[PDB]
Amino acid sequence: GLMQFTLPVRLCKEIELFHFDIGPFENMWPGIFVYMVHRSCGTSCFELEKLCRFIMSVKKNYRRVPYHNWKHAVTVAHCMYAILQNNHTLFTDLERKGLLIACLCHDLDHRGFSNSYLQKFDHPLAALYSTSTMEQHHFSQTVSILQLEGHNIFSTLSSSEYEQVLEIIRKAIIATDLALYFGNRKQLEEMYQTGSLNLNNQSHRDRVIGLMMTACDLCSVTKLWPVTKLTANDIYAEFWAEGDEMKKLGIQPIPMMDRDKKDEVPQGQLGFYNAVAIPCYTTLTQILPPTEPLLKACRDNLSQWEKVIRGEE
Ligand SMILES: Cn1cc(-c2ccccc2)nc1/C=C/c1cccc(N2CCOCC2)n1
Ligand SMILES: [Mg+2]
Ligand SMILES: [Zn+2]
Repeated sequence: GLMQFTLPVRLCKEIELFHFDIGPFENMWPGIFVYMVHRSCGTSCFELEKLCRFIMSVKKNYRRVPYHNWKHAVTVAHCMYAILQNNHTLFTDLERKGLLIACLCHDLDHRGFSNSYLQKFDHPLAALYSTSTMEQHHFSQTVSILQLEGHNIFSTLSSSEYEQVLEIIRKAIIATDLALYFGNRKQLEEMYQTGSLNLNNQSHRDRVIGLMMTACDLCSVTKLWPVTKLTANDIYAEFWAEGDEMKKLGIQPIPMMDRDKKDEVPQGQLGFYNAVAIPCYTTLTQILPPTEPLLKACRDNLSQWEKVIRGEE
């Protein structure tokens, strides 16, 4: 009951900043997540015995892939922790409970391949889920783990609170499908600008939580340049692997996934910052002003890619 998690001083301070990197010590990641739940939600939100069992089963169902791994799950949950802590009073008790879990679970049993690769390969999951294929799978794996004996961290929610929380987690996980991001942000843009944005409107909250999910999922672009750059190598290691598998099925992959076209990575990151990242954190900053540091860090990293291209690194 009175058993707090405490971190060393540097982590205890830096974990509160948007740009915190959880470090290379894997055995500290579970404790970092519990720390964030206890301050985001309270020491009462979950039974520690059950949360600890849930965390370790979720860890087990992330694979040893270069990018879409247990480290990303925890990184994405920390960005959400930063947003919730900088926006205390905008979020219900159930929302704070659901979103940290949604973030930890959002990429469960990822194999390092896109929805396109599953469809061109004709993977069973592409027949079971025609759109947001991996994301429907990740939500499904979440429900599985929640139903293992001793793993129901929501046991003490009422029947109806329970259904609300699994509904928050479902929409939050589905929204991590970047194919859905573009129109979600366009609608959030029109609503903010025409002044129709209304946080008491459930379908509006849903959109805003969805943009938060894209923001946390993409938060590698909001770290210190050396974290941003080194993470870019991990994400390209998956893409180039998928490119290799595209060629094995007899399909020229897009340049993004073609390891022969590595030269063009700096320009490809530029397009991505301009077309996805900057717009994402811009609309998030307009809706939730305290998330401006994510926009500011993203702009700094855009400038760092501009320098790579100009031969200054
Ligand atoms: C859109 N595009 C095009 C190219 C490219 C590269 C080389 C040759 C030709 C084209 N490359 C990107 C970018 C990919 C990409 C996609 C999703 C996330 C992400 N980041 C980087 C690391 O941390 C989190 C988000 N980057
Ligand atoms: Mg994903
Ligand atoms: Zn992800």
